Amino acid sequence: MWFEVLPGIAVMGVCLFIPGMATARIHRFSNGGREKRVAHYSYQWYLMERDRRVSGVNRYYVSKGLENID
Amino acid sequence: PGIVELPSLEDLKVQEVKVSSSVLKAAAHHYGAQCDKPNKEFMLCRWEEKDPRRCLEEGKLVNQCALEFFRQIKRHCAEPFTEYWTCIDYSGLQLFRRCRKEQAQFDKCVLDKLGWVRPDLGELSKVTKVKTDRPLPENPYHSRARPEPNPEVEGDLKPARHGSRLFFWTM
Ligand SMILES: CCCCCCCCCCCCCCCCCC(=O)OC[C@H](COP(=O)([O-])OC[C@H](O)COP(=O)([O-])OC[C@H](COC(=O)CCCCCCCCCCCCCCCCC)OC(=O)CCCCCCCCCCCCCCCCC)OC(=O)CCCCCCCCCCCCCCCCC
Ligand SMILES: CCCCCCCCCCCCCCCCCC(=O)OC[C@H](COP(=O)(O)OCCN)OC(=O)CCCCCCCCCCCCCCCCC
Repeated sequence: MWFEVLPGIAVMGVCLFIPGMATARIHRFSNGGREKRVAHYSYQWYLMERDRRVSGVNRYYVSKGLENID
Repeated sequence: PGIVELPSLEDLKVQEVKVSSSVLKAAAHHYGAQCDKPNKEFMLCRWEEKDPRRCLEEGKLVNQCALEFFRQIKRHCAEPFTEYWTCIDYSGLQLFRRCRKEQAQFDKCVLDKLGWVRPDLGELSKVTKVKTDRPLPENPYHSRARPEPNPEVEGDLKPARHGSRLFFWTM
């Protein structure tokens, strides 16, 4: 009866689920298990490039805390 | 024109604050509370001298005070601070609103062991006053001597001598 439309809607829902889950896992993969740094403004980009300079390995996501100072 | 006068590389060497932006953002309010005076001396020197070459000693005092601030964090409250900046560091926009329990842990341990109070809403944006010992810059724009203006008009306005003097019009 009416539930016969549900395999097509289920396939369409999996096809809509794949881009978002995919880009969430990719942003966690390429950023050290965290969210991608959103730099919409120039101050956020300055902090981000400062992270890229202070990490030493040319990667902004390598976070350095209190262990990096004496 | 003149040769630009730069400081040497030994005038620029200072022990860096080699921490990330989320580490700086986590203890930002306690940094504004505790490292007020040399930071404001530096930014007053920076907006008054209008030259970063005139601000090197103030920047070195800023860097020394920030290093002493993070060493005073690390000796007493290193683990709640690490717990707090890791959770700040997770978010992309690095929200303060997402991490209020780690903030409460860090502020609790900081108030209990270091006596620091986190500032209220509105306090760090206040315009403060700075007691400096350096003299006020007499000409920070290096403006040369201004041109003397044109002479103004003076005297009572007498009538025109014999009218318009336009070829034959006697008035
Ligand atoms: C206590 C309170 C009471 C006090 C009361 C005192 C007054 C009592 C009397 C009451 C009435 C006052 C009238 C005005 C004062 C006298 C002005 C005068 O004669 O100046 C001499 C003036 C200069 O001669 P001046 O010997 O060196 O001066 C003697 C005084 O010191 C002149 O004095 P100024 O040195 O101080 O003059 C200054 C300067 C002196 O002048 C100059 O420095 C030289 C330059 C003047 C203009 C030149 C322009 C040239 C190119 C254009 C030409 C246009 C076409 C010509 C006309 C075509 C036909 C319309 O004047 C001008 O530049 C003004 C422009 C010209 C207008 C003159 C006054 C007209 C008033 C009546 C208008 C009626 C229509 C007249 C016809 C229209 C054309 C004038 O003569 C001319 O320029 C010759 C042109 C004709 C002048 C008009 C004569 C006025 C009476 C007309 C009555 C008849 C009208 C007929 C019907 C209409 C036409 C069909
Ligand atoms: C993001 C997810 C996207 C998913 C998209 C797809 C959704 C549907 C998923 C599959 C649903 C079931 C598909 C069944 C296909 C039909 C199979 C069939 O009946 O084949 C019979 C035909 C003839 O067989 P024969 O040997 O002659 O039979 C005589 C028997 N005595 O035999 C043949 O024609 C030969 C065998 C053909 C097999 C075709 C299988 C289906 C192919 C569809 C393309 C997409 C598949 C999924 C791809 C993504 C996942 C890997």
